[PDB]
Amino acid sequence: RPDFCLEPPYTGPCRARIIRYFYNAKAGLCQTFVYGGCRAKRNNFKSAEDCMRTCGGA
Amino acid sequence: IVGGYTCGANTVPYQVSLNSGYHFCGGSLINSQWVVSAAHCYKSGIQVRLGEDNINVVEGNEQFISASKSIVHPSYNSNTLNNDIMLIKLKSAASLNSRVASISLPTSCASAGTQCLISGWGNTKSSGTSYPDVLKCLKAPILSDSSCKSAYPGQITSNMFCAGYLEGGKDSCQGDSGGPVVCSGKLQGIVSWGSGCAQKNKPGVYTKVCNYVSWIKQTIASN
Ligand SMILES: [Ca+2]
Repeated sequence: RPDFCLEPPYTGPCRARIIRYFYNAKAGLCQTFVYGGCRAKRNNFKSAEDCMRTCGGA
Repeated sequence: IVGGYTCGANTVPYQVSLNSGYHFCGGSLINSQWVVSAAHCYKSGIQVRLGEDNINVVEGNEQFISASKSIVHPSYNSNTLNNDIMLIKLKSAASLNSRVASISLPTSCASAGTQCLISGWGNTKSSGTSYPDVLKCLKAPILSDSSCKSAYPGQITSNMFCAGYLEGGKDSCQGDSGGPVVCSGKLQGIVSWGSGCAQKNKPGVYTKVCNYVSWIKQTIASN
């Protein structure tokens, strides 16, 4: 539902390569993206099920 | 002239892959049961992979050993990225040979100008995406603190160093974190962070390993 849920996926500065989830509102579903390890924003979920539950339908 | 090059198989024998289903970071073997990596690489459910080249095929030189413990530095700061260091204990000791070897801890810090080797299976495009199969290397000089702190004003601590080329084009990137910066045989840095990758005026930022040598030696000794 929310408004962080519309914000684009933030990799940030750290050089990890960690696959996370974000709410893609242009697709209408939760997608994967490369999270660099630090300073995550809120549209950053550790599973699709969480993502769908917080953001799903935004 | 492209920054990284294909190191060669098992030519960087102390490189590890940290895996949790896929390769998420690097790390350095500092003795047969310990790995040093980046605190921001801390996950549950790591398997460390040793003796890799191609992380996607089983070339025969591998030892895949799960970790029993992961110790993040007591003062790691998630925001400021300060003290971005973690130690990882293997379930069981690695069998150490020619393709699988450890890297000595510094006995002093490297000066600006010192040329180092940065290895890792991170993204090989500055802008773009391409994750290699085999290990890539990069030789990149240590940067002066003064220049480092001009590149990232108000953000560099005593525990950090910049390395690379103000020109950009040659850097380390996403996938690279935790992996070594070896200088003159000794382990000096840990791949940590940056603004993008391989940008002009934005060198990579590394954990200054020679700051922690005491902490590591001891922490190893009593765990
Ligand atoms: Ca392999």
